[PDB]
Amino acid sequence: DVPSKIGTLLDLSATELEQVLYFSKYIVLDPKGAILNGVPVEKRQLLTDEEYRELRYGKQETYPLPPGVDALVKDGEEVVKGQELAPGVVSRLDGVALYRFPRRVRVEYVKEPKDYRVQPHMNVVVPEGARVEAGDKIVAAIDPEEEVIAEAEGVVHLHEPASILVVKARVYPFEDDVEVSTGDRVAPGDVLADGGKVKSDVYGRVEVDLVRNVVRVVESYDIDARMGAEAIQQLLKELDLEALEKELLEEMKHPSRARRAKARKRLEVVRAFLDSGNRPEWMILEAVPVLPPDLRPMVQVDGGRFATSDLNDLYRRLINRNNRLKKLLAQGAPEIIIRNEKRMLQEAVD
Amino acid sequence: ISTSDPVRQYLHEIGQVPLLTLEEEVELARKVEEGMEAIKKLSEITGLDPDLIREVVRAKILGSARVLDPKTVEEIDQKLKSLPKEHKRYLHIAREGEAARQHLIEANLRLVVSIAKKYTGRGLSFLDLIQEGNQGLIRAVEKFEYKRRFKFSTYATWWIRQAINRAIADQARTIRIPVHMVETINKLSRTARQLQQELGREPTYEEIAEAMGPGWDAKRVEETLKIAQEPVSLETPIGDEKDSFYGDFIPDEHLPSPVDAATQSLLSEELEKALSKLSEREAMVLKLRKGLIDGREHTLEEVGAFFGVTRERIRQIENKALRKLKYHESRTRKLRDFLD
DNA sequence: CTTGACAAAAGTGTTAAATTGTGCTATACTGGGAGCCGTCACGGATGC
DNA sequence: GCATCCGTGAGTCGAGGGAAGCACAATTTAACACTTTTGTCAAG
Repeated sequence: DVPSKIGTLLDLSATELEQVLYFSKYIVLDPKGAILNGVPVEKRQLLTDEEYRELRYGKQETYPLPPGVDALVKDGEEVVKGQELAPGVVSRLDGVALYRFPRRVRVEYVKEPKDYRVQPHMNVVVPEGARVEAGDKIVAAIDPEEEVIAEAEGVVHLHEPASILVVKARVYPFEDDVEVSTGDRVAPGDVLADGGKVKSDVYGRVEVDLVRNVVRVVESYDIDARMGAEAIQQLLKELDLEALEKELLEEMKHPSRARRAKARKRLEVVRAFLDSGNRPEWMILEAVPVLPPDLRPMVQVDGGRFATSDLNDLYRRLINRNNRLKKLLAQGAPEIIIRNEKRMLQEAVD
Repeated sequence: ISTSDPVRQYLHEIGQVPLLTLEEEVELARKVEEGMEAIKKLSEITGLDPDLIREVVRAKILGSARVLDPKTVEEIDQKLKSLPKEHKRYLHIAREGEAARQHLIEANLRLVVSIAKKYTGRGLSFLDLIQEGNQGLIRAVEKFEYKRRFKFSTYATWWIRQAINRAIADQARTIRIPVHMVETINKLSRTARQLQQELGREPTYEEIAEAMGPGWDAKRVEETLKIAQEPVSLETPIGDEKDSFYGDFIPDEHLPSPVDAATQSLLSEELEKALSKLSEREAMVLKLRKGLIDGREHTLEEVGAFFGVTRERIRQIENKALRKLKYHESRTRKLRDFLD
């Protein structure tokens, strides 16, 4: 209903309100010291999906190498933007480059460049440049008959990567048990492993790699940004109507006429909310009222056929979407599915 | 892409996840299986409920962006991290497995859209079918096994189609019909269509019943067709102007009409006047036995407990007072019209 | 106004039968489809 | 200065209009011998 009352109170345009409500852009509630393109992120800032993903999970990219060719970069080496990874491909961001699926392992026995072939159903269980004693496993497989072991002592070298993963992160070697786990979030100065010998030097998401037995912290911020009507409800709950009224009164003395008109409209809305005793966050529904069924009847006509109103269909759609959203949340569904279901719930309420 | 088109926006959102190669798919499935096994071992060792540990791992993986309160999640996480290296290894495996499960589910939304696009027009919208297929895809990821060397789409299509069909059977009708009955209705419609195209005319119930098989007659087919009748909207327009609707021609036959209330009041008044001629106690006996005071009929023993008299005398006095009322009605005929 | 039976209409347990709800199916399959101008004309309001 | 979005446009009447299976576990219903209470009829 133009002009939007929620947008008037929150100082969001109609386009911004629609984008936030229907899960098109995120809105920030706590930046947690997030820096976007060298510029600190501020509250009430709109983030697109890509910007939110970059700030929340970091930067990474996978380059698929052509079959047969061998990468010029080793596993666990730092690369810069524009550097050539394989003879035919070049990276686009600086970071640690990791072998995704090495197709061949070239172990060097001491008495001997014996090679072993890796297939899609086989996985490497040892890091690159590792000393392997006679008998230790090298490549694991579903069938033990094709499983690769070591004839004698040697050094395991990985070659022929299927693809290179370049991730902007920090790698920390460790020797003892790690104090953190995969998926946790760390800050500078937090302990990682070895009883404080290794500590995080930058924000990010922490993951432990037992194959390479190192701790990788992907550079990302624990930014608080949300979409939909829950973020708008949070903004309206955090609103201080007294302070907003005082600021609007102070801005009402601006020489510009358009500024005074905008201040007057916003202040009229604020005065209405203050005098009425209503709360702004009441404009977002947490419980949807249900009309009495006699006003939305399902009657039987003289012929035995049933006649029902469209409100029953709208209520049924709303209930189906709400129950399915509850089930999806209980199942830990991914963010895309949950976002789609929340958007459908909003559209059904509308 | 389009802010106003939900389907386009969903397709754009799912198009940002690259499709999984065979190696990536196998790695993710293996990681999910290893994570589930690690959760089982962690539950066996720490003695906690496997479901509780899986919920804690999932909450940690999904982060704080999701609304068991967070304090017990943190306590359980600290307890798991208090284990030695040989067990924190299984905790890490569980975390990686949960992350791999999330990645694997996120990468198969194109498959569910492709499956769901063939179920449109059967009572559910496109996006509802997509979300139900997403539920089926989650179940398929839960039950998928990579040891069999089959591709994920082969086993996931079964579950996605199952979920979509179950959702259509459960949510496509205003008056819900059980799944077995929905299957019966669909089979009956298929049989009717086949007979209609083979005979070059609309089949009667006898042919349809014969083609359905044993245990089917024309009566059962007619009852099933009557059951399969969807309710009609009360706001469906009648005429060419569309100003008039169905609900404008359906009388309300629940609330009594003014005539009915008036004749009920008249009958009550005349009955009260008729009971005046009776004795003080006999009128009370009849008004209690017939439920004219408390609203509900009493029994002879209950009226006796009220009056201290046995049941036989109560039935005798009620019969005598009823005979007296019949005599007065015969001598006056002021109560026969209300009998209809 | 009372017992002293007693036919019966009602209420009470289990059980076999329909009836209904739920899980599962392993070659591989991975971004929709109906759109479509006598687009209705015209003030009022917002907002760039 | 223009661009976009939104809400508005007589009344009464009638007339006809009206992907699927399959297996199995729960659950509900029907039915069925039995105990009842609930009416009755018989005289005291």
